[PDB]
Amino acid sequence: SVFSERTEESSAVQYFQFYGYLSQQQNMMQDYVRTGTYQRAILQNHTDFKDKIVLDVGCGSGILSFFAAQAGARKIYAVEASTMAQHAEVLVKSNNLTDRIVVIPGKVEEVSLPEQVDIIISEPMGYMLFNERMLESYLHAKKYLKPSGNMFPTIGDVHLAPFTDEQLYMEQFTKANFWYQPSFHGVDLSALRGAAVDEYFRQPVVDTFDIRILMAKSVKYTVNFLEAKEGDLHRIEIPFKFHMLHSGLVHGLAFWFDVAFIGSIMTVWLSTAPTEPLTHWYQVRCLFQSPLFAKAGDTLSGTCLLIANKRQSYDISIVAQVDQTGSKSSNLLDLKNPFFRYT
Amino acid sequence: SVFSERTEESSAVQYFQFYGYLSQQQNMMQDYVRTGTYQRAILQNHTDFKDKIVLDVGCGSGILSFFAAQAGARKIYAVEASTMAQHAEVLVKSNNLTDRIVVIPGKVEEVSLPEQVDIIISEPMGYMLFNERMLESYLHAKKYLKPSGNMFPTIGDVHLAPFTDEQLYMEQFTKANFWYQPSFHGVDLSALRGAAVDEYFRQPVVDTFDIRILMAKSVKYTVNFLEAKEGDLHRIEIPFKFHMLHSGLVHGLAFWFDVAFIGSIMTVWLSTAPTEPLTHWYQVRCLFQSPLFAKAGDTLSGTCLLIANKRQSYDISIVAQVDQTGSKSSNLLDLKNPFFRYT
Amino acid sequence: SVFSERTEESSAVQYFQFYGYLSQQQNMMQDYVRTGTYQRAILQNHTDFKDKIVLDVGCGSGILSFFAAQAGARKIYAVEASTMAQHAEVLVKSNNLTDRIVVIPGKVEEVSLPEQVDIIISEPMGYMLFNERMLESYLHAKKYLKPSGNMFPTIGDVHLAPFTDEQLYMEQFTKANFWYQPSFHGVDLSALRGAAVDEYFRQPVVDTFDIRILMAKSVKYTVNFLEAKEGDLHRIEIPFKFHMLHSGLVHGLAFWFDVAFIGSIMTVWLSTAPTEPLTHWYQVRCLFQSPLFAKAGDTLSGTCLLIANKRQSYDISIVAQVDQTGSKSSNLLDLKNPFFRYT
Amino acid sequence: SVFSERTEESSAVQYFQFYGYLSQQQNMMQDYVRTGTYQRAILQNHTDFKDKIVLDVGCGSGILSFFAAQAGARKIYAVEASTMAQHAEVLVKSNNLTDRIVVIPGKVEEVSLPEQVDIIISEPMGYMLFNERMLESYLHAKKYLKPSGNMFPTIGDVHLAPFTDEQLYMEQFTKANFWYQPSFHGVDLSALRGAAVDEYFRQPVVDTFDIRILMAKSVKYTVNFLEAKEGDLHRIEIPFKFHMLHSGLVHGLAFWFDVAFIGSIMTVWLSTAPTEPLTHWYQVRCLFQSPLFAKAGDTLSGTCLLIANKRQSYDISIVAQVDQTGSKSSNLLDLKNPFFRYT
Ligand SMILES: [N-]=[N+]=NCCCN(CC[C@H](N)C(=O)O)C[C@H]1O[C@@H](n2cnc3c(N)ncnc32)[C@H](O)[C@@H]1O
Ligand SMILES: [N-]=[N+]=NCCCN(CC[C@H](N)C(=O)O)C[C@H]1O[C@@H](n2cnc3c(N)ncnc32)[C@H](O)[C@@H]1O
Ligand SMILES: [N-]=[N+]=NCCCN(CC[C@H](N)C(=O)O)C[C@H]1O[C@@H](n2cnc3c(N)ncnc32)[C@H](O)[C@@H]1O
Ligand SMILES: [N-]=[N+]=NCCCN(CC[C@H](N)C(=O)O)C[C@H]1O[C@@H](n2cnc3c(N)ncnc32)[C@H](O)[C@@H]1O
Ligand code: NA
Repeated sequence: SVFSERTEESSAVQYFQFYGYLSQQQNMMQDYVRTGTYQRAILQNHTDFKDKIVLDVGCGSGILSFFAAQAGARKIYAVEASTMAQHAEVLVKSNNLTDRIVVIPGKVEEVSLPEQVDIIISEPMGYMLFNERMLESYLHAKKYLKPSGNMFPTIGDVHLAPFTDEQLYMEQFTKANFWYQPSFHGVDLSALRGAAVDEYFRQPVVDTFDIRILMAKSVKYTVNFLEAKEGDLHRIEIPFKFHMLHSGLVHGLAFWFDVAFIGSIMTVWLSTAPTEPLTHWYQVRCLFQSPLFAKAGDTLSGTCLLIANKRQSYDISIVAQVDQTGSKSSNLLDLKNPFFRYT
Repeated sequence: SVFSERTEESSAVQYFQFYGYLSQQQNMMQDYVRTGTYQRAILQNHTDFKDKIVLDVGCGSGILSFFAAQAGARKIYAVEASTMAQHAEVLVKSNNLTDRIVVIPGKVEEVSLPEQVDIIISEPMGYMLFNERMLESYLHAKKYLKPSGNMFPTIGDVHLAPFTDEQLYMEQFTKANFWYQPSFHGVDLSALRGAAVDEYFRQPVVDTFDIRILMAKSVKYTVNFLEAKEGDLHRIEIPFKFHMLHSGLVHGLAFWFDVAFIGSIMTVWLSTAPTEPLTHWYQVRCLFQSPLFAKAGDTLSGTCLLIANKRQSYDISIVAQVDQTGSKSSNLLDLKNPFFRYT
Repeated sequence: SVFSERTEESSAVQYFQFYGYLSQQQNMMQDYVRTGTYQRAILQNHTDFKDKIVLDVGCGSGILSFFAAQAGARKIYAVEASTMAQHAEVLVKSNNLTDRIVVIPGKVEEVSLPEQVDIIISEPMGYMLFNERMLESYLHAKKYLKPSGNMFPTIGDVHLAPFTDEQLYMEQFTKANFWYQPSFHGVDLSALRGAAVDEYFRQPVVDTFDIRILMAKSVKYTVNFLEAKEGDLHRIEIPFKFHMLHSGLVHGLAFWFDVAFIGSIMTVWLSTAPTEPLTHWYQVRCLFQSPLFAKAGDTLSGTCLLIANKRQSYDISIVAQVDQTGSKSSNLLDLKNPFFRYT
Repeated sequence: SVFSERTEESSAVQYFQFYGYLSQQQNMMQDYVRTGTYQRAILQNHTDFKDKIVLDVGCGSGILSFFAAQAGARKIYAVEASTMAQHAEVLVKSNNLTDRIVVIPGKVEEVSLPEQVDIIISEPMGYMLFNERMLESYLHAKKYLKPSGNMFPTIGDVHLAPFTDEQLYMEQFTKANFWYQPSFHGVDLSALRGAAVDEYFRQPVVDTFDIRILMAKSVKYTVNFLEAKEGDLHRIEIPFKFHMLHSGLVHGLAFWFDVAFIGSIMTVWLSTAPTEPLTHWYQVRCLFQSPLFAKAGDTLSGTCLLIANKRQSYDISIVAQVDQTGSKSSNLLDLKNPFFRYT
């Protein structure tokens, strides 16, 4: 299958074991912003669902399918690969919806659907939008979508912006300098200080922050799920040119994302921006190895390159330079192993 | 291989990826009780190491091998399966011990050692002692041990005792009660209330607690690492009979462990008991879905059964009953998925 | 008679037996807020009593009749159905008011009065205002009222507001959890877990609380005793629409009431609101079996339905929903069987 | 029926309504002394039950029947008059004992049982043992007992003892003196002070107390349930002659009771004495209207006469005199309406 070919079995087992727990589903369901915004998107666009055929990619507990049913859907195919599928089936029965919701256990890349659908719904967003690589399953599911079809969400925007945060930056060295001592219980650890530094800096930092640390207006990279193909997400190149609003040291790039549900009646937005109420996605920060000094009015230009790996994540390569000075910085990050800093 | 036959590949990959991070090594090394006690055990029994051949099973960063070198070992074979093996090599060179410490990358079940050894050292204890199933690698390594050889640690004691803690019980029930709702965003979840309770109550609670919650003197189960065989750890049956010292509700069983290093010069103990300074193992509690009432003087009897699974952990079945009343509680726990309650 | 047709004799016997005790009369008289506010209402409106004919419905000890006598009433007919009527007569004689207070033993629905009256006084309010169904006797007594006559109290307001109180909810669930035990002295009780939850949650909680647990401004339901008929109190339907001021879990609805004495000289209010000094009515809370999550700005809508029963009480049906999400809770309560939660 | 003839319906309705609540059943079941002692008496006398026919009078939840089943009874008839019978039926099914336990809804005086039984079990004791008058149903049930049959409990002992408690005695007047004021809000209440005193002294006090208030060895009145007739409980005359152990003022009589289960293997005692752990029966105290002074060694003689009434209770007539001084005191009390004073 397309899924097994892009994924190490080891990663997949862990991934679907994770989503097999009711507590994790609960975690997602109790994110009011997420769940409520999906419900609003679906219900306020009832004409996109009423008496339509629907596909729910990765239904988990099945909540989105129930929202589609509330909006009047004729038939909902709810596809789910973890054991949560058996729990979803139990809820479909106890809510008297077996004639309208059909739970299909398995991977959307491997199961068979009996008919084409009018609309696809899913919640495939991970950290930085792309983490977990579920967007590829979502786009893959388009093989079942009528030419007339719609996608909820319809588009996804990744926002990038430079930030300054001296304490976050210094924390890394404070942690790594544990290894810079000549006699830890009689052992000289210092030879591993460099490797410890590299490791800490390879971790994206998951948490939220005050918007005042942002030093320029964000740049946006848009994915149109109606047009995009799977292959488009294997290599993501995000060029950027920031016009600095404040003078100072840029310690890295902050990432967040929006998705939009573009229905017949209205467009509904779900945002994880630091200006918005907090979600279980928080925001993501990637540090530079070396901070860059920029004056207000200067331009910070470069590229963020995301390369998909078989651990259902991305290798992140960020290169930035201040155009007025030629000062340059790189970093390589592994999105699979983030540092959860939120307290 | 003996390891691959008892272990799911998915589990092993993740497992050895975890110990591949320097930050985790740092976490472990910075448990001063652990590191300091190991060093004390080794150095105060230096005559057990002087001019001897040593095997260090799962050396990680290599700290125990360095302690064995400090104690005068002639040769130390340091076996490690994760990528940490390459970092250990760097420390062996920068500490000028290439003539004494030999890092052999790989699983102890799969490598070949050039000679038999006088002593085996390792730190194979997980949560509740047995988690991670590293004790089996440790015992497996005995094929390289001379008939007169020693093992550090030499024995392990598991301690069990009944506790009362309404707040913990209620904290978990509060989480499970989510699945009781008859109309979460218009969806009836209650059909999964039973499944949710089961899941939450399958989580061992890892943290520390005040010793005043204990309702009887603890019971001891001892494993002698010098005499025990690998196969002995596939099924571990721990009988218990508590004489209740206080009247009240027993909400579950508390678990901790001691290990002893029995050297020629002296015996050194490493304890994770709640009467002792805290370690990174904390203590482990298993909750009952329904507490048992017992009066002072009553007897609380039963068995804690551990069955090894292929995810490098154990399925735990705890059965306890008040002998005078027949009030009985059975419980199932998944040691692989603990609730870390320390903040 | 109207009383016997709407009342089981079993309830009536116990009811008038209760009020036959001097200790209960004492308990009520020592509610200083009640007694003081009544005296103040009557004396500050002395012109509504001066040389008037008065009917006191359910005089008990006769205290209100004495207030009416102090205010200059020409004649007071004091109707009382319990044996307390003989004690009231003793007080009338020892206070030398035989020429102004006439005790009429019996039920107000059954006795015969020699003339029509200018004003009716009573204290017919029970828990949640309507409990004991004495308001119907009070309204029934209007058959004796001259066309322009007055009533003290004149109007009653029921106040409803949503509250959050995890502690109370978990206390009740904790009590119900007894019936969840799978081996109580060797007996499985869990088949009755559902019934136990229902029973416990059918109890209104009588007590006071901090006003900060309220999550929205209260809603008002008004009964005008001058206009209302008996039959109006057989089915009381109270619609509500709350605008949530705080985000959180709504565990139920809080109830209290105000009554107003609208006299010629001034209007005097008697309040049992939690913002006011405590009375023997306290306040009443009705728990949902499952709490509802609402965010600030959401609207919580529904109905509180009170159905009069033959046990001199009401069956309470509460249906509430968060309008933005469809999250819904229905609940049934037995006002006859309250849980008195005190010190 | 015998029950209907000795009980006014109102009392019966309230009475069986009371036991219709799971919370009340729970209250009784959670008395560990009571339930544990019954379980012990039954199980430790297993030869009295194994392969026998059993009648359980007023089974409530059915707990005693289950104990009889644990002990090996062949067939158990569980008679229960309140609605609790439907709940007992549910537990019989869910414990897979429908083949052994038959639930019979109704009063034991009114139902028809098919066969004679080898043993009758019940828990018919109320306050002062005799309150609620359920012992008469217990004795009535002997019409179904084989001539060689047994009764569990087999005997009941009521204990009487003189006490001194200045505070309690004084409390009565402190409460009654509320009425002794010439202007309670302008009303002279004093004419009712005498009636108020009389009322308070007619109430037995239910609570526990320190055994140091007891002034003599208790006197015992024994009822042998195997020999006794129903009619023996209509009028209970308890003569007493106390030998004073301490000098002081006797303010009244304290009451408690024991029951004994006399089986083939052993005799098991259940005690509600103040020297024993507290039960939900507490103890009962009845005041003298006038305290009696007694010297150590003096004799306090007289009679306690209990007269059964139609409210499923007793009128209590106590007459006492100090023989050496001729000092005499009496009181008459209504056991149906006790004053619950505990904490
Ligand atoms: N951070 N975050 N949230 C990330 C979203 C988590 N989750 C959403 C759950 C539910 N829709 C809800 O909104 O409540 C995704 C689910 O999709 C499943 N799933 C993943 N891939 C596949 C696949 N290829 N075929 C079938 N199913 C798959 C997973 O097992 C998950 O259960
Ligand atoms: N909680 N806790 N602490 C549990 C102990 C963690 N850890 C000890 C680390 C080291 N002592 C140090 O502190 O330096 C276990 C290590 O052994 C390795 N390891 C596991 N099994 C094998 C195997 N079969 N063959 C080779 N090596 C193996 C792992 O990779 C780890 O590196
Ligand atoms: N909760 N609360 N507080 C509510 C307290 C109510 N209580 C007020 C006592 C009096 N105001 C005082 O304070 O002195 C009611 C009395 O009216 C009598 N009464 C009830 N119904 C009838 C009836 N249909 N016909 C005649 N009399 C009746 C009862 O027997 C009581 O004695
Ligand atoms: N403790 N205590 N208080 C006194 C005991 C309360 N209760 C014990 C409950 C149960 N056995 C247990 O041990 O849990 C008595 C029950 O008997 C019933 N009952 C009363 N009289 C009759 C009658 N004449 N015919 C049928 N049944 C009757 C009542 O309805 C009660 O349910
Ligand atoms: Na030992």
